[PDB]
Amino acid sequence: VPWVEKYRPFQEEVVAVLKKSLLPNLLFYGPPGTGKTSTILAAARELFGPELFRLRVRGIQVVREKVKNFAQLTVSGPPFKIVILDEADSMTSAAQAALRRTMEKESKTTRFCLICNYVSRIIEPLTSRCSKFRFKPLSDKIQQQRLLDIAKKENVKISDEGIAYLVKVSEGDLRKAITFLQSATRLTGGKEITEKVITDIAGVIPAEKIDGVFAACQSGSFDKLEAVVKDLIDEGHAATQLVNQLHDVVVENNLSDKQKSIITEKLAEVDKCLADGADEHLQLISLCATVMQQLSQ
Amino acid sequence: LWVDEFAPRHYTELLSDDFTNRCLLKWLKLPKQKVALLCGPPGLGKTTLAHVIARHAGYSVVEMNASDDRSPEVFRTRIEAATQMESVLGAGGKPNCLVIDEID
Amino acid sequence: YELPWVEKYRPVKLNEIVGNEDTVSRLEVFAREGNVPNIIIAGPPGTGKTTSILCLARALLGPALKDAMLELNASNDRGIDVVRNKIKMFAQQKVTLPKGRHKIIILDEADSMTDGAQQALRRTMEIYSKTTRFALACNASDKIIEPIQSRCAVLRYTKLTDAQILTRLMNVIEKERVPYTDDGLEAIIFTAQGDMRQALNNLQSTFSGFGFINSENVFKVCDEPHPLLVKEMIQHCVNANIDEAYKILAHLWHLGYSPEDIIGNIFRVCKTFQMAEYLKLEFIKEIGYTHMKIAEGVNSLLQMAGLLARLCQKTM
Amino acid sequence: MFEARLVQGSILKKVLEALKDLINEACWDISSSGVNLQSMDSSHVSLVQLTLRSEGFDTYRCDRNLAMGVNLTSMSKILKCAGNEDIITLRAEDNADTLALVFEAPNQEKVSDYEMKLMDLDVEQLGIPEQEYSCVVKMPSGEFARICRDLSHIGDAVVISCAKDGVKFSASGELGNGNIKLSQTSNVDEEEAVTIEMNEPVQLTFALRYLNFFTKATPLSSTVTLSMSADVPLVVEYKIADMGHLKYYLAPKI
Amino acid sequence: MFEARLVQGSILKKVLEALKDLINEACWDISSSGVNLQSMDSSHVSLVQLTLRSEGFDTYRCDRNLAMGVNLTSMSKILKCAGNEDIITLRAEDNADTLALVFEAPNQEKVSDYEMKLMDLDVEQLGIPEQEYSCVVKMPSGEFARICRDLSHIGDAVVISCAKDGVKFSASGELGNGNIKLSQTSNVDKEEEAVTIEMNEPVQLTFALRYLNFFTKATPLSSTVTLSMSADVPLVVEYKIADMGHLKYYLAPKIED
Amino acid sequence: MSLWVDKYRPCSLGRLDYHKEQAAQLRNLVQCGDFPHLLVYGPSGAGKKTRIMCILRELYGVGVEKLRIEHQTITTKIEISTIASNYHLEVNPSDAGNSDRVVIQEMLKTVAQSQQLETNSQRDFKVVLLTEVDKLTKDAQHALRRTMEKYMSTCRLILCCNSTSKVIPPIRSRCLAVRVPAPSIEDICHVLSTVCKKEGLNLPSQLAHRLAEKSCRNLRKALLMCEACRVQQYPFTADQEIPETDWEVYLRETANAIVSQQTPQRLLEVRGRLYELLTHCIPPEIIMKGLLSELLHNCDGQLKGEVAQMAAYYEHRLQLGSKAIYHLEAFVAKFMALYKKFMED
Amino acid sequence: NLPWVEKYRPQTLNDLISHQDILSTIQKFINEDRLPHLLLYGPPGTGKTSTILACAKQLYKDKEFGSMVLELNASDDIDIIRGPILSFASTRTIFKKGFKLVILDEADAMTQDAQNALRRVIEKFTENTRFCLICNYLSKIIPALQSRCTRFRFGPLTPELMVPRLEHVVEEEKVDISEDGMKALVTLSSGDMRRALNILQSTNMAFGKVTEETVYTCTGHPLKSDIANILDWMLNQDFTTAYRNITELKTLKGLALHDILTEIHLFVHRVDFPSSVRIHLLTKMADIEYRLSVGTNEKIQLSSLIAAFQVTRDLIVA
Ligand SMILES: Nc1ncnc2c1ncn2[C@@H]1O[C@H](COP(=O)(O)OP(=O)(O)OP(=O)(O)O)[C@@H](O)[C@H]1O
Ligand SMILES: Nc1ncnc2c1ncn2[C@@H]1O[C@H](COP(=O)(O)OP(=O)(O)OP(=O)(O)O)[C@@H](O)[C@H]1O
Ligand SMILES: Nc1ncnc2c1ncn2[C@@H]1O[C@H](COP(=O)(O)OP(=O)(O)OP(=O)(O)O)[C@@H](O)[C@H]1O
Ligand SMILES: Nc1ncnc2c1ncn2[C@@H]1O[C@H](COP(=O)(O)OP(=O)(O)O)[C@@H](O)[C@H]1O
Ligand SMILES: [Mg+2]
Ligand SMILES: [Mg+2]
Repeated sequence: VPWVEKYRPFQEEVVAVLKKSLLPNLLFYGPPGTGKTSTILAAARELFGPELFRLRVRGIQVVREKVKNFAQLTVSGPPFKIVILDEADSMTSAAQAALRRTMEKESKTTRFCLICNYVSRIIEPLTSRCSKFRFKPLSDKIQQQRLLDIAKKENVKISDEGIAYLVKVSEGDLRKAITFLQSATRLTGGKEITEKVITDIAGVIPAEKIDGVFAACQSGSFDKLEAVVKDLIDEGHAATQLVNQLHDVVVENNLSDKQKSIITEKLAEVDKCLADGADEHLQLISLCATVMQQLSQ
Repeated sequence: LWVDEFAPRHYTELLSDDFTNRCLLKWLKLPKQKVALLCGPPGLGKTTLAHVIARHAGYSVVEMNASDDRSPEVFRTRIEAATQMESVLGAGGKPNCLVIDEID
Repeated sequence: YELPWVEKYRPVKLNEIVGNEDTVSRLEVFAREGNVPNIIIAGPPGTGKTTSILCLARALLGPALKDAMLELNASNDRGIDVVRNKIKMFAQQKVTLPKGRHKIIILDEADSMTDGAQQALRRTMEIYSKTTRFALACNASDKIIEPIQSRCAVLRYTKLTDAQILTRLMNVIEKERVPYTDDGLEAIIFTAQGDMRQALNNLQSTFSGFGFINSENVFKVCDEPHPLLVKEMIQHCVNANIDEAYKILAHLWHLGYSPEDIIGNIFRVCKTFQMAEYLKLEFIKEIGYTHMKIAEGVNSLLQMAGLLARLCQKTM
Repeated sequence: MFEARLVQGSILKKVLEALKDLINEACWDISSSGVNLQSMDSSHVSLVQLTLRSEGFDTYRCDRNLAMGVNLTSMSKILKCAGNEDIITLRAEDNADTLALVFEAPNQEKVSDYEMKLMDLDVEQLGIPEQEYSCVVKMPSGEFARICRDLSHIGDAVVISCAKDGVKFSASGELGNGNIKLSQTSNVDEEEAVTIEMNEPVQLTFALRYLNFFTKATPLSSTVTLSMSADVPLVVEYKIADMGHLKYYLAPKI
Repeated sequence: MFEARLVQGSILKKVLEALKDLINEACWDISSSGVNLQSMDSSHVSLVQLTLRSEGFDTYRCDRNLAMGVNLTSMSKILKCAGNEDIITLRAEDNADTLALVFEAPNQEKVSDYEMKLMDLDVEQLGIPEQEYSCVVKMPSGEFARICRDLSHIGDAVVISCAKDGVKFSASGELGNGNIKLSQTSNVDKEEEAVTIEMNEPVQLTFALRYLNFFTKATPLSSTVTLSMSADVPLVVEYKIADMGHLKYYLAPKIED
Repeated sequence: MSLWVDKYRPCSLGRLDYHKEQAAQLRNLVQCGDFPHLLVYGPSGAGKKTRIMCILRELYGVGVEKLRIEHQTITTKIEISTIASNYHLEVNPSDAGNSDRVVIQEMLKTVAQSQQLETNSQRDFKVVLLTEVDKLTKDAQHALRRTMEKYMSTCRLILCCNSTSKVIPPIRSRCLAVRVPAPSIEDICHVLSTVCKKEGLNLPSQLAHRLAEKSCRNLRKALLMCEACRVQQYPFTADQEIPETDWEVYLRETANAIVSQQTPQRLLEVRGRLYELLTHCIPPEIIMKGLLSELLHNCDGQLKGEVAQMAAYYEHRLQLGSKAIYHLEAFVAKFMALYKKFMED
Repeated sequence: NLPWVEKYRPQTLNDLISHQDILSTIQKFINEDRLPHLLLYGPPGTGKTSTILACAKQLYKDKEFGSMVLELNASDDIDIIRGPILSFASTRTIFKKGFKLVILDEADAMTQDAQNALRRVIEKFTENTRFCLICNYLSKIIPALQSRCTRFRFGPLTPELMVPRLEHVVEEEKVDISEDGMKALVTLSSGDMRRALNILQSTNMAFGKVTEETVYTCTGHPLKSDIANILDWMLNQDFTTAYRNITELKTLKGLALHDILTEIHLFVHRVDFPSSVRIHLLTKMADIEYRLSVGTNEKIQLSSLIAAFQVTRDLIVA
């Protein structure tokens, strides 16, 4: 059994306004660990009572037709049933448009409470046709205490700074540190979870590699850039991770405003190219060439 | 029209510089191959090749296309009869030749 | 009630078709000689392909047109079985005709049937060609399979020149005695985009809406991003005056036009805008890239602003 | 112009239904002697002979012999619309493209008319030699149909053994094999009198799929005729009351 | 608390199956005067109206009017579970939540009961007006089904023309042309086979044969079917139920060229 | 059992020659219960297949090595060839074209159903192995992750890909990443020496270094090249003429031709060379990378950055487009223009 | 209770707003029987469907309305064209006389071959059947198909002609609304009446009061003050502190980079930049907005936006 589902849980207020409706379509977003599904399940249980159960929902035609089969059915009488469709952002744009159409001609009997990662889900039901709700992620301190408790109960040998590193590599959301810790303790056998094990599990590039990349860029010899990029690719590090880490480094250094601007713009172009599936090695070579050209002046 | 009227009747109506009609007859006599194939650019008279070969050898001719629904069961119906059945005629015309068109 | 002008003044003979003159003459020659081969018609919509095919069939078959002609459209079922059952049995159907006449099968919107349907149609075309001929019509010639085009006389049609459009429209005006003005004629021609059907429909709608035909009424009923304003848009882009171009773009956007309409009309204006050929090609390529971005979902006003900026920077 | 009339219209429906499976495109040889049909498959596996004598029909008028191609499926769909007691009248012109056939109820105040379209089919028929078959078998049509139906399940091929004492029907397949033997009867009933004329014992094998098609003529006559020789394709003939005959030809297996 | 006991339950099955092919769901305008159904075609071309008079039931106990709406297919499917000689009794609560279908064997203790899930439908009264028709045809149901299914092979449309002497059904299609002429029954003792034709002026209308094939599904209900038709008015097909009511059908004529 | 590449491939995790720490971690993971889905990735010729085979060897018995040819069909119908064993199935679904999603779904269904047929002698699940996951389409990857959630209890998935750039985050968010770096020069030297020594031969250190650096840290390349130079001449010398694949030489000659003369006729000749390259089904990205690598050997230091940026931009355009030659030709032309400008100024 | 979008949907021609010329033209066509096939297109939620329903109900009484108007939606799907549509168009009326009517909502969703089939059906029975095609994008319509019908463009609702309609809802649904709350309700609606009603109902449900800050928080749209602060930070603060401030604000209020980028676009055109600087900024912001669509990392794009602005500072000062 995964530990994420074992311990997955602030926003109990929104349940009251749902029960006050005695109904715009609900849209719940935010980091996945914010307990949105648990929140909507509890709200449905409170509103409809134990004796009334409800459907939960990968294809689009099948989903929409199933919506017709359910919503077409009458109810004992409470008047409106609210449809879930979690993982809404995973749906394709055409699927989301068809789901938007399915939202109409069924609002007279059923309603919808979509769950997704925010802006990734398309516009026309996002704008109007839905009552949006944001679920704030837990504070870093509270997450640190929670992971400390998880380590203590699951007798995981990890230090507090290890917990801080783990919650850092799980930027802005929970249940990623939890599964990272579970994978780490199962790979290590529970003997010890060092920070480098977490670095390898999360795919983070060691900071020494970034320092070497910057040193090669500062050197001013293209051969060193070629060698270091070849070595970095040979290590198997994803180019997106290198772009992200080097972006985080650059934005808070003491480089000039012009240099920082040029490097960040090149980083954005490289990230866009990598999004389209361009070759990692060529993009990294170009980015490092730009970094040289900025740092060699 | 004209093409049928001036279509080849015997082996004497073949044209020169053709290596197909001059070498298909050796295989289609009774060295033990099962199926044939068509290759090369068009315009070589490959459609009338087997017909003329059968006419010269006295064998019968059968030809099909995609004009009928090409279900596998329909394939069995069209081909098993044409292969495994003799002819309702004199013994001379009993052997048959088969052609499949528009395989794709 | 009265028929729509697109049908009330549909040409009934090949003599009154203002399309591609050489192809029309070739069709007349085929009608006279009789033994027409299988013909395929491709080109822009509404240039007269359907009218030409119907007139050819009527001339060839005459009184026998009722039972010697089979017509299928996208409104009918043209599935894999229909071509195997209706088309094949009709081809086998016995019809007595004069020596130069053949049974004509007309498949308008020929680009619409699937690959399998056309593959099946191949042999039926080939076998019964001694007594049956096919008259295909489509907008995109690439959609019909290569063997079909190989065993047919492909007849290209083109967008009709503005002179032909003007002649047909003036003939209709004389028929209807509709008041007009040169600006209205230019506007209706511009809205036509070489399409007789579009031109006649727009002219009839304009006359119904307002009677007298002028540019103002034409653009009122045929609402679109006004070509003049787009002309000042592109002119400002040439002069690198980004601010004025944005002013026009923001006015158009506040008018509520969708970005797709704005970009299409911009490109259409870039057709005939008098300006350097190399720079015009640069503008066309940039507009094409922006239209890529628009068509794939990114249709914000910011995209049109970026288009204006890049056009300004093309001239440096 | 041709015209004919058949009081017992059920005959036309039955002959038509039994023939439509074998042949979908057949040409009809209208003659003063009567109606003659002979259609032959493209693979030349089998031949069917249909002859309706002119005097068989209640009335008949063939001004001159004329051929006219006919789709069998279209006729089967048309003829099903006629009741079994209906009287069928056929009509055509010298070279008309349409066949005019009329279904008349037995004076039951109902007249049904149809005008079928014809094909461009002009395959001129080829004659078939007559031969005195080595073995001739006459035996009930229903029994033969049942034998073909049963053996078809076991295998696609049937072995026919001809002997003076009795005929033998044999087939083999993956599920096994089975044999059926019909001894020469002692004049039982008279349609049940399985009669065998055996000049020389003969062995041949045939595809059962075609034989299953041949059995669809069973409603025409309670009795069927089987005759074959070593080199002669099998003949299966149904006597159509007195209208004429319907003869089935099938080539043997290699 | 609706209650309606029907001795001859096999009728209800025939009523439902005659509608399941044409109408998927309908509202039963249940009143103390009887049961009425009037549902219109999905493609909006045709229309069907149904009336079941209260006096025909063994016992009718509709204390208050109901506007009950069920699924025709689902209701029919349960009806096949009822025997042709079983007494069928429908029952609804004080509110129309679920439908109680009671199947009782005529002479043995076996009793079966079913409950149906209901439907919410927004329907309106449709203005079916009573007019005299220029042509009224009364012919056997089996004969009408025969004619409709025969010409269906010919083509998808049938031309119906009537005269004083008889009615002519004409059709044309890809495989040929055919027409059936049915003259008025001169003298037959009983109407069950007699073709009675009443007409004022000659009429000629064309109808799609797909629907007419749908319409013929009600033939088992009654031995005879009455066809009402006039110029520029939809064909009216009515089946007379035995001392119970009628099943009236309506279909707009096709466009002439 | 003839070629050195397969003959000396280790069977178990414990007998690995490099990344032994990762081998120990994998052994601990397989030893403890609740085996999760794996996402193994790294450069080609690093040992991903070897590592996965050793993971299977530890997870099941030695019978996993007894692979069997399997052929399966899918609905639309498409027939594909697969490799399986009596505990696992291996398939490259990307070879089925754009119909990869349906074949993934069907194969997972079949494996899930079959595992319940007493395929539980050691583990309560089967292993579905997918190679070149990066070539899968986005909808195919969505179906993959959905089915992985669907049948987690009855089967496990192991994914192998050269890079994680084309893998959707939802798949990466639910699989355990196993990064397998390319072995260092020294590691390749030892494994080459170990193969050389166990075969009864002698590999000088300088030759091992030349092989390692020339192999570009691809162990399969190193082993092939070592065996080739052995069969060419056993008495290895420091100046051994180590051979290399023809297409690398052809690409190098193409780049030399580009450098030699910046004229449109030479441009057409280079286009012919590019047709020859693409004909042999070498990926366009490989051609671009090799062309850039050899070009930089000739360009001046002040010019290399522009060339690298141009190469990256044109490769990205090629990825967006469909006609590979268009963008490769454009990059070649742009390089010739720039090099002509700079040499002539 | 019932959501206000349909609870206050227009029911007669008088309830419609800002389209009085279009309504007058359609009314004239109806009265004079010259009603042609109708092509209505515009931004979503401007009352096109309500307009055509009002016209039909004016022409057709509810007793015969169901039997003479076939309302359909295209997204419910070619069989629709050859099935119910063809069957309805291929017969005349049941009870009344005159032309029938077919309304095809979301017509732009049909494929091109389906549009050709619909065009053939429409031309075949133009005499006794009229088609109303409703779509959002005119460009999605086959040029041959749109050459059979008159095109009407339903523009977005201008504020002063849509404010009174909201005021009626406020008087009906007792919710206190401020002047700035009303102005923000109009601004976020952007001419969309359905959007305005949905935002109003969601705001009332969330807090029971309608105010600019309340509605902006409810919809998540960034405030003008926030955009001004972001612009000031990029133009003045150095790169590191500007990035920190923008990231902090974005994560605090849950802003989306798309809305942010649109608002700085508007401000850039509002402020008086030098021409070349404005061109550079527009090119950049367009490039970033393109990058967001494919699904890139949002932090890098935000820093790229800052970079695009940070370059101009030295250029602008000089
Ligand atoms: N050797 C030949 N002698 C006489 N006529 C020939 C010869 N070869 C070809 N022809 C003629 O050339 C024409 C080609 O006919 P046919 O259909 O056999 O050609 P094909 O090459 O098989 O077809 P395709 O070009 O369509 O692939 C016919 O008119 C045929 O009579
Ligand atoms: N050359 C022409 N001269 C006059 N009128 C024309 C001409 N071409 C087209 N038209 C008008 O346009 C109408 C539509 O033409 P038609 O149906 O033949 O179009 P088409 O080119 O076949 O296009 P599509 O296949 O897209 O419908 C005609 O009925 C006629 O009124
Ligand atoms: N002009 C208007 N006057 C009053 N209310 C309006 C108007 N336009 C839209 N609405 C409101 O918005 C709701 C949605 O309108 P409707 O769906 O008919 O618009 P539409 O422009 O045809 O859009 P769509 O194509 O998205 O359906 C209506 O029910 C009504 O409450
Ligand atoms: N530890 C090792 N010892 C010896 N040979 C190895 C070792 N690891 C890998 N190899 C060899 O290197 C080759 C790499 O092949 P493969 O696993 O396909 O690489 P990848 O999967 O990383 O592309 C294998 O054929 C194997 O023989
Ligand atoms: Mg046309
Ligand atoms: Mg609407």
